Amino acid sequence: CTQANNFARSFYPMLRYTNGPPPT
Amino acid sequence: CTQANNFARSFYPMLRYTNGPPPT
Amino acid sequence: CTQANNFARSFYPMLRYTNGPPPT
Amino acid sequence: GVTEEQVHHIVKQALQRYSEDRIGLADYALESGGASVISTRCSETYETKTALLSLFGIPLWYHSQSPRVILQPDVHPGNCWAFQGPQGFAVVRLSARIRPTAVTLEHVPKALSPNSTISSAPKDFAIFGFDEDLQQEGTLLGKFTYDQDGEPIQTFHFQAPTMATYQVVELRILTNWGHPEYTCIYRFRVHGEPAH
Amino acid sequence: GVTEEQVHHIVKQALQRYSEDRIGLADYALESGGASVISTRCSETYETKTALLSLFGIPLWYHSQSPRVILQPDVHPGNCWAFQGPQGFAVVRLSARIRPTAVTLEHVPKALSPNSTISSAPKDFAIFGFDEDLQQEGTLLGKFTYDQDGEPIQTFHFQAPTMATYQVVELRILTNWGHPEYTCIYRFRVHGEPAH
Amino acid sequence: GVTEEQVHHIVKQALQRYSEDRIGLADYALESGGASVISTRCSETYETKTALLSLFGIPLWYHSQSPRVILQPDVHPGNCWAFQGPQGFAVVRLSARIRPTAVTLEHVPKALSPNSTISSAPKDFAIFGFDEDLQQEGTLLGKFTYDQDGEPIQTFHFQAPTMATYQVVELRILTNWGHPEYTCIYRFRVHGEPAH
Ligand SMILES: [K+]
Ligand SMILES: [K+]
Ligand SMILES: [K+]
Repeated sequence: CTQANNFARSFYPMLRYTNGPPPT
Repeated sequence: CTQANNFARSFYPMLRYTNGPPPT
Repeated sequence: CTQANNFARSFYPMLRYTNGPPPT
Repeated sequence: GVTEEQVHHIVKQALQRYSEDRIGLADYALESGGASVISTRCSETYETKTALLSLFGIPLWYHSQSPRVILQPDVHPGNCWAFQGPQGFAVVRLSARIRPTAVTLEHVPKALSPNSTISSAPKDFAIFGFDEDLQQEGTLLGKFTYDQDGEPIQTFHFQAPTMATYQVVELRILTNWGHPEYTCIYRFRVHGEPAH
Repeated sequence: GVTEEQVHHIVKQALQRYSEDRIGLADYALESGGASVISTRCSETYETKTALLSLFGIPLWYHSQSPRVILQPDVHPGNCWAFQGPQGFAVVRLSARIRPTAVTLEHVPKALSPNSTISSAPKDFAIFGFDEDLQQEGTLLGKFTYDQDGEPIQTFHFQAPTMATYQVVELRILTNWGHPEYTCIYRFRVHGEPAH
Repeated sequence: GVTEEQVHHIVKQALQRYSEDRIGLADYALESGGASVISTRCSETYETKTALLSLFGIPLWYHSQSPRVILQPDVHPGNCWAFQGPQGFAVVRLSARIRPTAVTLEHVPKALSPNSTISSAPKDFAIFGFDEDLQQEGTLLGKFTYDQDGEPIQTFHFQAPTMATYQVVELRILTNWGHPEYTCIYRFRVHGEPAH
């Protein structure tokens, strides 16, 4: 679906793990 | 109980479905 | 562990029951 | 008697049911489904001013349960709406217009309550439906008693319901189980047939 | 047949399993484990503009489910990501690089849906893995159908998986069960073997 | 052996128990009941600086679990308090003054952990009660080991408890199961008799 990303361009907070896992 | 509504007059956020259901 | 308390000195909201229990 | 396979099947069925909101009836009063509390009339939330939130040592605000917990599924101890005294109301716009055929009330189980008592549980209560606007005297649909010695979740079927549909109903709590200071409502559910 | 003890043991085992995320396989797409949705490509969240929050009477904003509910465990009715029409995507950076061996999709059970139907459930779908960057045409790992008459949670094992590991996979929903307006995704899980 | 009815009854009882916080003992350390973490002494939360929240592309902040998850019921993988190294403390003001008779610790089950290992689980730990003020050297009530090969939830009964009541207790974690970098605490519960 081309290069699209609507999650990235919204009023919705986005979450992502820049390092490794969180502790678990 | 007369015309009262204390939920409406408080520091509590209120939620209501102005349209139909949300998607489910 | 001496008089320490790192919870108290952080960006984390802290919760405590100044009165008795909450209703349950 | 029974076989090892029979047992497995019984258990699969039991857990299947268990996982369908315990009782396997849709809930037209569940908030996430599109239901909501639209009025507590004159019901005064019993605020204990006890649950202080605070950052770096500085008091921000006291937490108390919204009356809207009553339409949420988390039923751990303390997750209930408390109001002053043994009488209180909740008007719920159901997620849909239905013929109401039954309701469910539940309360924290005894074994998780101090002293195995739940005096703050509702006792006698009733259900009124409203054909449009909540400010009318509403039509009574049923009157029941939450049984403090029964199971934590209990479902009450209406006796000869009319085929009248509604989308606004009111949980009217008339007595409690003796707690002198508040009643705590955990979850209220409304079951019925959707219109067609 | 069986003894009272045998029965207890069977039930203990069943509940043990029940409590291990129902199905007892790790979930590398579970958000709290370190997984995340990193793109919905061109998937338009179906916003109903229906769930109005409001304080003291003043309209603050409409709520709608983030596409990230798909990696969260709360599966009550309405806790799903909705997108417009019967086709939609979710790219998930798994919490770990693994050889994907299976996925799980689940949907609200019928008995908690109005009219015992779940037309908004996904139907035919597929899974693509990406060896690094999501903007490539990705490698297909499997194509399956969510069975609207099956159990609410269903697990799909890939046929002869390569031993190729991935950390980005895409849930590509191709059809739904007929609802004319949106598809609602409750939870998506990804199982497999961690690298070594 | 047993009858189809006997089986049903056993299963009803099992699920009844299952639904009473799994183990059917009140929890005076459950947060929603009025309990709270009042100090972690010098325990340094292990912040991974990994869970970035971000709006429209702009980095807002890193999430990490409050030490207060330890008194919350959500026990999915990752919902635990992590602190640096294999030693750490949590002081909990229980929701009530009680004679502490037992505690419960639980950890994510193996089958939902990568490689079926849980090295970040606590191992040897102890419980100290404080008769008023937490800054005293506290009175030891019990010393136990969380068994990494046992069931995920485990309850430890104190040996000949005094009838001394307390409202502040401390979970003192002494070792872990070998993870070189942090220990992760899922849930801690405190059971006992309320005063009279
Ligand atoms: K509730
Ligand atoms: K979900
Ligand atoms: K927890």
